[PDB]
Amino acid sequence: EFLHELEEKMEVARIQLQIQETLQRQYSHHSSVQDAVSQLDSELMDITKLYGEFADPFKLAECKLAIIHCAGYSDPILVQTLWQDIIEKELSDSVTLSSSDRMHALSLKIVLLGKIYAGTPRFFPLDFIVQFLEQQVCTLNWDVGFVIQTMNEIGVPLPRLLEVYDQ
Amino acid sequence: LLVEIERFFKLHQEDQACATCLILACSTCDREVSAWATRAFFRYGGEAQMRFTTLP
Amino acid sequence: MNAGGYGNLLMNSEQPQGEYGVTIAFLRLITTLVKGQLGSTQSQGLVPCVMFVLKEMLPSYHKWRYNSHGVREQIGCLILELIHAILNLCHETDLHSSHTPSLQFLCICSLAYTEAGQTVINIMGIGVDTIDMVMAAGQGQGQLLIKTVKLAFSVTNNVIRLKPPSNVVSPLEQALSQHGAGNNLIAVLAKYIYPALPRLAIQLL
Repeated sequence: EFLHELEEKMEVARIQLQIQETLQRQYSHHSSVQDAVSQLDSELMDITKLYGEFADPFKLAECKLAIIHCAGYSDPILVQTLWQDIIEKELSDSVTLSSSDRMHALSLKIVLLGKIYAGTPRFFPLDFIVQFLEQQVCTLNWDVGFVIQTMNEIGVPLPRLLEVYDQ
Repeated sequence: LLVEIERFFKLHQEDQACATCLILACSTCDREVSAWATRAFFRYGGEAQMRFTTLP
Repeated sequence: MNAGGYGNLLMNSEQPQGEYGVTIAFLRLITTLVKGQLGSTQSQGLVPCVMFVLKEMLPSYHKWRYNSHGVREQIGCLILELIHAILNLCHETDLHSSHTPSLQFLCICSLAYTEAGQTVINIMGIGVDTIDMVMAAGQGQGQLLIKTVKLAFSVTNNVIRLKPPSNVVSPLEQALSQHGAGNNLIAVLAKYIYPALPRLAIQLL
């Protein structure tokens, strides 16, 4: 049970590290509001606190998603709604020439989050997600296998992908 | 600066940043994070920030 | 995908109240479906699967507790009815081998192999002990009792003839001899005439 507490801790701590890392990249932030980093490094935080305070205000959709994984929040609507935002945000930055470039970046973003969540079906509804991704990417140049390859890379098995896809 | 490379960019200039970025990517005994990040900067620049490009 | 009858898992957990209603609705729908195959549509995939649930239901039936015996009456009668229909209807439908034979085949093999008489016996016993009562037999209950019994006898009957061409023979026949009558079946005709009971019982013998 000691192990239980330790592992959960490692997970939550990791999230803060990720949030912390993103804060650096984010340009919405001000250096003087260093206070946030101090808070992040300073201690473990409540999940809700992390979610409500950090993820939503800084629109870190990926982090939010991962966090809810640990929480194990099942609610599909909320989970899906969060996914919609991530996808929508991605569209904003893109310009078109980088169809391929965005193609990679998009796959990159998805795979990373995908690796963390993919083990559980609630955040990563493979069935729901695949079409969603295709639909998103559809308004882009296409090469076949672009969508599925990401899931394979995500950590999804060939056998799992096959049955769902066939369905 | 690997996490913010604007500062390098500002002082040094974009070209020089790219060059250094290339060296870090290639550079040996470097952490994967560093190499990947530098590769990313070299290849894509900063997303929705500094763009990497030929201009007429 | 990988194996999974959702209804079975959901229903099996418990059988009081609404869960019974859910199962009954399914059974009714399934039975209409077999009838529908008469008209015909995409029978083959749905059809065998219907038996799979039905067969699971019939043997699981012994353990299950029902809202009431009357409720039990209805469930057994309809579930058994579907299985009876499957064997009978199979020949008529046209494509090639048949949509239904896969369905029907599973039925024959089921009883043919691991054989639990108890569901059949349960009906036999219940019919034996209905209340000799004019009202609340009302004859709605009585009609159900006769119906479960009649349908069951016919169903066992179907199995027996179907059994010798394949020549399965053995246990079902023996089990029937054991019940037969050989005591309880013979008693059945006394109870009603056949107001429900005798022709079916005698026909089975």
